[PDB]
Amino acid sequence: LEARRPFPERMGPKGNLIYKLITTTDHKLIGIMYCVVCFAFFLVGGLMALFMRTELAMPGLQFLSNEQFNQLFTMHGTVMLLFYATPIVFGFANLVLPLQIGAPDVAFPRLNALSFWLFLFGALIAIAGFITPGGAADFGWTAYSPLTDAIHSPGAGGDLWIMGLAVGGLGTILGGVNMITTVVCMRAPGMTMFRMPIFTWNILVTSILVLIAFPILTAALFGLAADRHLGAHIYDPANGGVLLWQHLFWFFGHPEVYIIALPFFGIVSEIFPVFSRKPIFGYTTLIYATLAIAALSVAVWAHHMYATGAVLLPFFSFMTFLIAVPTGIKFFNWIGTMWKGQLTFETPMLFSVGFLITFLLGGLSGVLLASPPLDFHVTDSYFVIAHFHYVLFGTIVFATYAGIYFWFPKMTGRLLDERLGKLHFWLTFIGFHTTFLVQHWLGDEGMPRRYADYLPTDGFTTLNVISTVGAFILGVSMLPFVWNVFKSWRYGEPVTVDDPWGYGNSLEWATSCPPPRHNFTELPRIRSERPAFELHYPHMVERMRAEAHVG
Amino acid sequence: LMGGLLTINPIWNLGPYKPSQVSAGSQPDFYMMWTEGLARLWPAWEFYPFGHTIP
Amino acid sequence: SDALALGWPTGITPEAKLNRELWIGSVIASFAVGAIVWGLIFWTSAFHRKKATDTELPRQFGYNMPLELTLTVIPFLIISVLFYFTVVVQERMMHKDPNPEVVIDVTAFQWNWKFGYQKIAFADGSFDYDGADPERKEAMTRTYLNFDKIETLGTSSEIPVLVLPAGKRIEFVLNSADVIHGFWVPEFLFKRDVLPEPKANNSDNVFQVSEIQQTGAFVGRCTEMCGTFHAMMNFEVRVVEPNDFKAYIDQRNAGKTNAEALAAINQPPLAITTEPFESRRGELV
Amino acid sequence: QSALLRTGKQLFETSCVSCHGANLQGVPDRGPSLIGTGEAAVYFQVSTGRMPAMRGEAQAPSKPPHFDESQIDALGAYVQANGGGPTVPRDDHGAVAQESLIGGDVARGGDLFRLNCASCHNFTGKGGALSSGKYAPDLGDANPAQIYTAMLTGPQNMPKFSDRQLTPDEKRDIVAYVRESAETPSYGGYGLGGFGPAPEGMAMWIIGMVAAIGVAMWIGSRA
Amino acid sequence: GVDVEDVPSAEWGWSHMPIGVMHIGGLLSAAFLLVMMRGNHVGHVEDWFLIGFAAVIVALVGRNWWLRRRGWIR
Amino acid sequence: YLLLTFACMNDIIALKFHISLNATTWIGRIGMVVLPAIVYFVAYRWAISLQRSD
Amino acid sequence: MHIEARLFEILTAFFALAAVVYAVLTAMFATGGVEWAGTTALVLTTGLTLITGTFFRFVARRLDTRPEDYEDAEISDGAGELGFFAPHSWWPILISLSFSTAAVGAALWLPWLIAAGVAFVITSVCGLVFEYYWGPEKH
Ligand code: HEA
Ligand code: HEA
Ligand SMILES: CCCCCCCCCCCCCCCC(=O)O[C@H](COC(=O)CCCCCCC[C@@H](C)CCCCCCCCC)COP(=O)(O)O[C@H]1[C@H](O)[C@H](O)[C@@H](O)[C@@H](O)[C@@H]1O
Ligand SMILES: CC(C)=CCC/C(C)=C/CC/C(C)=C/CC/C(C)=C/CC/C(C)=C/CC/C(C)=C/CC/C(C)=C/CC1=C(C)C(=O)c2ccccc2C1=O
Ligand code: HEC
Ligand code: HEC
Ligand SMILES: [Ca+2]
Ligand SMILES: [Cu+2]
Ligand SMILES: [Cu+2]
Ligand SMILES: [Cu+2]
Ligand SMILES: [Cu+2]
Repeated sequence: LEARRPFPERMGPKGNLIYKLITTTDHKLIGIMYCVVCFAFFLVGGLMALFMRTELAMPGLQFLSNEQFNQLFTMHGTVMLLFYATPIVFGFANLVLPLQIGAPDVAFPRLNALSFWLFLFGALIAIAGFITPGGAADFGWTAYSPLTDAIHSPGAGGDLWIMGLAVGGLGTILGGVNMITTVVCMRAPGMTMFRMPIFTWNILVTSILVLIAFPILTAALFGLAADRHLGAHIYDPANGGVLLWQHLFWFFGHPEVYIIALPFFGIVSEIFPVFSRKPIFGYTTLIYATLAIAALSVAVWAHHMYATGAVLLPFFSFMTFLIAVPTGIKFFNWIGTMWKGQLTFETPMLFSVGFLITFLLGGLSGVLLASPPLDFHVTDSYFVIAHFHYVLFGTIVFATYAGIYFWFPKMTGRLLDERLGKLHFWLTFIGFHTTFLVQHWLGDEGMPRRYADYLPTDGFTTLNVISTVGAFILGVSMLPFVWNVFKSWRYGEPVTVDDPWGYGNSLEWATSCPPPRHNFTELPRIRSERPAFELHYPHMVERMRAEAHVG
Repeated sequence: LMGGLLTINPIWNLGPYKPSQVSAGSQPDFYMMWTEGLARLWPAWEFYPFGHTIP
Repeated sequence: SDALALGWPTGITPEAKLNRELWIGSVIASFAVGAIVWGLIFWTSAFHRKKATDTELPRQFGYNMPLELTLTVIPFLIISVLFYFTVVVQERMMHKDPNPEVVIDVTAFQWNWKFGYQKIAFADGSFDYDGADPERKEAMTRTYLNFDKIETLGTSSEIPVLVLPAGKRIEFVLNSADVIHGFWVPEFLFKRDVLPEPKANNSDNVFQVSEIQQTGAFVGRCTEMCGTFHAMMNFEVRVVEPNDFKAYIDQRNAGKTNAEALAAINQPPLAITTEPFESRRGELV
Repeated sequence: QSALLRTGKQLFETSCVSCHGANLQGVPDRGPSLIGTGEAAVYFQVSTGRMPAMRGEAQAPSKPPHFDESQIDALGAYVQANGGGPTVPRDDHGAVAQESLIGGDVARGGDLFRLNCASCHNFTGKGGALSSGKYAPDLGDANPAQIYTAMLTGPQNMPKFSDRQLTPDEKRDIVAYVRESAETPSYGGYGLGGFGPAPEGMAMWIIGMVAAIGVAMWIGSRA
Repeated sequence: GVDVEDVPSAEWGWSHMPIGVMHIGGLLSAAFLLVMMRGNHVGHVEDWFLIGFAAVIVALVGRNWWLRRRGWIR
Repeated sequence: YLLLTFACMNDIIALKFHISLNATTWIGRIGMVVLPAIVYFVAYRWAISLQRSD
Repeated sequence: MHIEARLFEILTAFFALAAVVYAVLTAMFATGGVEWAGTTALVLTTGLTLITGTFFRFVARRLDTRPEDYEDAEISDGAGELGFFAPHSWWPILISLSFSTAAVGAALWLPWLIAAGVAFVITSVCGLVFEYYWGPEKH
């Protein structure tokens, strides 16, 4: 009989990690660092949101001034969108994409570390605007043209914001280049492009979207910096400067939201088959839906601009409905995947269903927003706030947590606790709905977004109180997750097998937990989209080839 | 090359020393700065024992 | 009927009425779609779970081609219906009939408004006033800004009360001194962005209301971030009957403030739907 | 001219009434009163770009201007009539004096600048930090009229040097000194920002010792 | 004294510092931060920063001492 | 030493890299206690990690 | 790599249609005529996808089938040496710090800091590019 340890080594010795952190080219460690730093930035942005909600609880100005609340919503939106979501996308990519295609590494392993450090330092540069006496940027995360001039908002927080965004964008572009090259020309011998998982497809197309979007934002930010430090007149209102900035920024910004939407669609498309005990429904249909969404995401931007009166409404309205269709195809494919399975609702599956419900209501609100006549009433109100919070929280929070609970055993070799997982999920779900289901009603009555203060005659008091209660529930819900991760990194139940979820796919469940350096001591013969499942249950292969087609 | 291409201590701009006037950027050479730095940060702790002062 | 609007105030203009009808129908359709999809989700989550008596993995089916074709066709027709209604309503809402009864030169400057009464031409031939003031305009060569005689300046301690008649076709021309502001009157169920240079940026700064069914007081707010006091920029619209409106305009022709003429026409002099904001930065100041 | 006052009033009502109250009476917790400040004060605060301010913080920073020369002059005339205070000096042609404000005594100007001005700026007007988020800005970008109106109507935490405390000739000499300091070259090489031993130590550590250590690494061996 | 499994080249140089010195130094530094609260300053945000840093230093010291007490750190 | 040297220069640092001078003084006061400890910890761990690399 | 070039060709076609349709639909029916902002971005998005896909198609036409692109292939087909991958490096963090120094200089507009940041960027990029080519010190 074999010799083992009564419990695996909780932590390494002194000097086990810091040099690796400084000099790693391992995509797994880079993904880990991405996830940790992104969650820390998420904590900072959520603290900003908590301050905002506490101010908005009561109709006066109890502790924040106007300027501070403006800075709070600006930097909170910026931190949540750009210093947490896109980097967490690249973190998940770094964690599991080389594994999913049977590859030993990323294509340009030093460029990967460069992208991570550009992320970290650009995010810190943009946040450092708080140390300035004037405070950080206070013109929203959208940063419209005349208000971002040197005259309006003359402080240095705006400049630090612009340049930190530029550095983070360079890091993001380099990461996208790395991921596309890795996907294109480092796969395993059996891994044809129509055999890679949905996550790999989504990361590839997301990196293409990054390459399209982020350079335009970099150009616009360089133009704005030239305007502010040189008196350029690039965005002067006397030219088309106002609408020029709006066009450039939204041509960035809607591709950005689909950049942060597609990979988590891929993550849930990975997770559903594992806990449904059946293949992903419509594999090629899902690929075509992803491709259509990415294509349509580039030519829809000006639906963020219906209120200016300066854009062609029919073109962007029709394009927005047309881009809404493939996401519905995706939900019907996910329903088909769950359909007629053996569902065991372990924590990643629970967060995937939370994703389904949340992003469903968010998509309904979005197609409401697509219509220019309705957007005329509801734009720049909390109906928009509730809409994009529902979609961003279904996608970048629920699916991020599902991915973490899924791939934590694979990356660490230890299992997070299920009871804490259920507690944290239910806390997050209840808190989210409590704090965001009434902002629809708030915005429809006439409370505009980005207001630091209202009046008791406005009627905005009860719903703001309910939203602040829900925001504090969401803040409280982060204690179980942080505790779970902190305890289970070291004292979590060990994983000594491949595939701690049993019915996994996508070739990362055909290697140890954690995988070794260079990711693979063997590769199985790849014949289908789910090689690990047919490696662990060979008697099913025939059945998978006989029952695959309902019609 | 440095003595040619970099200006150090241009004392005509500073002017002669008069005890009644001072400039904003009063700093010693770098090797002494820590001394002045230690004077900036120490938090104004003084003692007055029996009719005397320890500044 | 009253709860499906999700907070949408009943409009005071016919365009707002049609927009609210469209919103309620769209909410009905979206709730129907959401009910279907949530029903599928909860049907699969409640039943279809794992049970003690299954040892064989399910049917490994991952393709139902006719169902995929049907479920791809259906969203296209749904969005087609929504697009048709959307285009009809939107063309109904941006019309700009070339003969408004009243023209208001809405000027939005940083954290207040200015209403001008550029031109008033009643259809029935009962009142006429040409407030267009080109002398001060050329003296202010910001030439894009429109100046009028009977202005209504709001101050950090006074909320401007836009006085309009009832049932007369009104027009708003929106211009901004420095930055983008937001013209929103939640009762109009419509808003627009007040841009600095509308013509250079190719913007429709002019929008028209066919008529206002109700005589009353309505709050208006800025709905584009403009700086620190973006929440401190409220205004009010008081829709009075045309006779009281003509009396107010006559009292304005003689040198008098807005409050003086409003009290002269038997109205409260200040804003009643919104009190002014304390210029104090807060409570611990 | 009264049309000057009319256009100045129109400019003030669409750009300054908020934070200033439409009658130059201060708006509480938003800004001060503007009665008695003077056309010189208005000229400084607008031509330097500081006004209009966009928010309240430790210091109102310098910005690009928001009004042309004649618009600044009209706003100044309006505030002067509604107020009563100092005015911008003007030359024979009736324009704001620019070249007729520079004196001929630069040693007197230097002594006055070091006693009165160099306390908060540098020896050469490079700027110095103040108590809590405030600072004395750079004097490099300031025409003689801007310096004159600055020292004559104390902008913000800058003490007001009245026409008796600093007579116009002494103000002219200080203006001359500031202009000469801004426009003069450096004789010993690239002036390291004119801030003294801090940039000099930085240049030593990053250009001198880096070069020395690189040369030693080239000459010597490793391990 | 220390072994070469934790510090590989412990035979080549001074590689162990007594835990008591770091514990006492942390507590003394927290005390210094606390002492800096009394002074000639009128602001109080810096007071919150001083209290927070003293709290985190004391928390780290107490955590380390407790874990070494129970043998979780050997 | 570096912290004291840059604290000496906090006026120019606050003028160029816009920061409150009081904020720089308080950062220096907290730092001249916190930063040495952080640097000790990081340097000790880094040296042991270099040994492990060898 | 037929499928990669096919994806980029499909994207190029759709983007060309979007750009041309937008240009025609705003030349007429838009206030200022051609929008001149969305049209440029869409045209050069077509250019981006066209460059990538056309290069991939030149690669794929002269390329014999790889194991990755050939269904029903064995793992043993992929045996041999893969290329070179850097085991470790501390140059990326220095490159990022140099770019951050230059970005801070440009944010606050300190020309000396911009110059120093660019010098650091050049030095650190030299270190990264030269890392695996420096030969033994010749003594
Ligand atoms: C990534 C997407 C994302 C996420 C996850 C969030 C998270 C949250 N957001 Fe935000 N939000 C945006 C995207 C997002 N937001 C965008 C794009 C804007 C626009 C900004 C702009 O207008 O410019 C915005 C702005 C915005 C508004 C609009 C305000 C206004 O316009 O007036 C509101 C309204 O309530 C809001 C609330 C919240 C709340 C309660 C959460 C909660 O879900 C957060 C829950 C997490 C926490 C509460 C953390 C708990 C904190 C602790 C446990 C303390 C410990 C921390 C440390 C020790 C460091 N945020
Ligand atoms: C995760 C990121 C994300 C995603 C995926 C989306 C997806 C969509 N969004 Fe939006 N959106 C944002 C992030 C996102 N959005 C952000 C951050 C803002 C505010 C930015 C700011 O101002 O700061 C915003 C604001 C925004 C605007 C700008 C309006 C305004 O500013 O007032 C519009 C306009 O059309 C819009 C609509 C849509 C539509 C139609 C979809 C569609 O893709 C949704 C499609 C999904 C469904 C429709 C549900 C599933 C479909 C079915 C089940 C089929 C049946 C459905 C039908 C038959 C219709 N959202
Ligand atoms: C070794 C290279 C040095 C050159 C050596 C060759 C020298 C030979 C002759 C010298 C020629 C210079 C003429 C003397 C004239 C002169 O000195 O040139 C300055 C020009 O401008 C600048 O400085 C910007 C220059 C940009 C490059 C500077 C290079 C800096 C290097 C040395 C960086 C080292 C520091 C490292 C940083 C560390 C990084 C972090 C670790 C003054 O500009 P000026 O037009 O007078 O305006 C002033 C305004 O600073 C002011 O804001 C205001 O406008 C005015 O008041 C005036 O003072
Ligand atoms: C003590 C403290 C809080 C300092 C904060 C100041 C600061 C770094 C503000 C930037 C915002 C922050 C904190 C960003 C953090 C994100 C990151 C990782 C940034 C990395 C880039 C960094 C740290 C840049 C700053 C580097 C720095 C502080 C250098 C010292 C600055 C000094 C005093 C330089 C000396 C110097 C001065 C002052 C000149 O005027 C001059 C003029 C002409 C030629 C040369 C010089 C010269 O060398
Ligand atoms: C709120 C943000 C304001 C706006 C809008 C305007 N001003 Fe103002 N004013 C404000 C502050 C916070 C201060 C003190 C800070 C400072 O830099 O002085 C001032 C002061 C002035 C002054 C100088 C007062 C003096 O004693 O001389 C002037 C001449 C002045 N303000 C004029 C002015 C003009 C012309 C404006 C419209 C362009 C204007 N202010 C707008 C606050 C605010
Ligand atoms: C207190 C410190 C002083 C003293 C004693 C002097 N200056 Fe000034 N200065 C100071 C501040 C805080 C400001 C900013 C004012 C504001 O933002 O409203 C200024 C401004 C100036 C300017 C204008 C700067 C520009 O053009 O961008 C000039 C030209 C100026 N100060 C010159 C000057 C002179 C000549 C002095 C001696 C008589 C002097 N200052 C003293 C701070 C302070
Ligand atoms: Ca409040
Ligand atoms: Cu969009
Ligand atoms: Cu808007
Ligand atoms: Cu506004
Ligand atoms: Cu506003």
